[PDB]
Amino acid sequence: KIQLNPVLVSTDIGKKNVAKNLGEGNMRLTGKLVRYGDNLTFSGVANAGKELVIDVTELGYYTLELTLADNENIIQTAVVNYAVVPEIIDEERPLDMGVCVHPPKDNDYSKTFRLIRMAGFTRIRTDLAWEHVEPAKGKYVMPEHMYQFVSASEKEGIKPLIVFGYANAIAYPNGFPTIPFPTTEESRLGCANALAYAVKEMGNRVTEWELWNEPNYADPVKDYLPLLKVVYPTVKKVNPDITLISGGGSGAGGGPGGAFIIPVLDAGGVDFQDGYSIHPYMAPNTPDFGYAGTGGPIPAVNIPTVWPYLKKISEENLRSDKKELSVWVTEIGWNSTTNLDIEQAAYLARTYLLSRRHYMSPGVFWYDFQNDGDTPDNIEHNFGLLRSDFSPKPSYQAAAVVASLLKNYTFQETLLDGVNKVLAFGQDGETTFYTAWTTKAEGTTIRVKAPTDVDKLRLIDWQGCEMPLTVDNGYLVLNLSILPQYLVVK
Repeated sequence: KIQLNPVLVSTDIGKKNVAKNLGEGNMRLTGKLVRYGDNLTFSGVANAGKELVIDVTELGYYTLELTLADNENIIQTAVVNYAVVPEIIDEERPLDMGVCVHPPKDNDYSKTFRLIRMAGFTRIRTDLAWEHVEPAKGKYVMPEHMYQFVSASEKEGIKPLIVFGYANAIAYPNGFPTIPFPTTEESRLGCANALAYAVKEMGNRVTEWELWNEPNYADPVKDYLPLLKVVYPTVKKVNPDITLISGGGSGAGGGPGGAFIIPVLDAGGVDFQDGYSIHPYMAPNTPDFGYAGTGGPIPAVNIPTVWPYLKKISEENLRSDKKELSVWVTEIGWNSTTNLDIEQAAYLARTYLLSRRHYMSPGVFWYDFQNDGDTPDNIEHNFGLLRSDFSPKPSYQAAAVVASLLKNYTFQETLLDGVNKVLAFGQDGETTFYTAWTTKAEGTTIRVKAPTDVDKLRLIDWQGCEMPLTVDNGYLVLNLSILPQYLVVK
């Protein structure tokens, strides 16, 4: 047998314990780590019973080719991926990077959250069923998976966000006459007190609570706002410090044109939330240009249009106490069924780079962390950063690298816009890095005038791999791809 390391991700360069030889006698286990793009290869050998360790001198997303053999008789082979990612300091992780996390299949929360940590995320989103919290009318319980999620988040320094909902027909069988959403006075009260119990129990271990996941069936004004008017005061009395989040990514296209919030504001409902959420899926299109929507306040549904548009709405339609409603991007993602793996990676990095550029949301949550299954032509089984066997996809590498560069730097300047992008980010007025990419699939070359001195610049690609600079008479010659590259200062 060939025993793979359960963790196929490792921070920094160095010795990587990828696998173990479980053979006998003269069976040698050879391993090759081959980097994406340029095929930088690292080799190692392990005899029967020994650990296979390979010296990795550069960062990258690697293909791991394993071969067990006696002399010239190939007994067993294996192929997986291995992500050698940059190490990120705890306090320097992006506070706006989140990821949607379903329960692990192997029930190993520490392993999954170690993998979430090395991707650079500081937030996670997961479900909580009303059904599971209130199994009978008026009687409450906190499910085991909730304690597992929250404690595992605290060990890795992650703020969990919890989406509460789905219909509890067992407790309140008369509560859902028209739709799977509480429309009776009794069931609204039951929902409010059920969430209020959950908020009390967790306290400030969970400061972000999202009311219902994608209530498209529920009308904003006639169905949702009545429920919200009971839930908001019931929950905030129990814990004033939380952010109660409405919408649940409901409305046309998941709400990027304001399909949930605008009806609620026009009906005088602004005070009954601390914020709302959107699910602005643009797949399979780029986050740069997105798609032409039917909801007509905005030219196209993309990050550069949607982010400033919803910022304006929140700025111009304040609460009674003049607090601004926060906008939470509780799901956004692309899948490997309708995009290439490398497109998914490129669009992940571009989402967070463009999100920070037009900074407005305190939490942009990638859907989702792990592939929900193995079926290639099922889109819902291919949104992951990891595969079902915990093997990292290229999007994992892109997340770790983009997290390590972004940190909590604020947007400085647009050097170039349109088909090609060159953007500057930084700290307290000084630029710390530049990012550059092209929307053109085939790639392009551009010449950017050296904004800092050449000896004060390092060029990093999407992967963490360092490249030399090409200087043509005071201009940096950049070979742009869909995958962003980065020019770091000092």
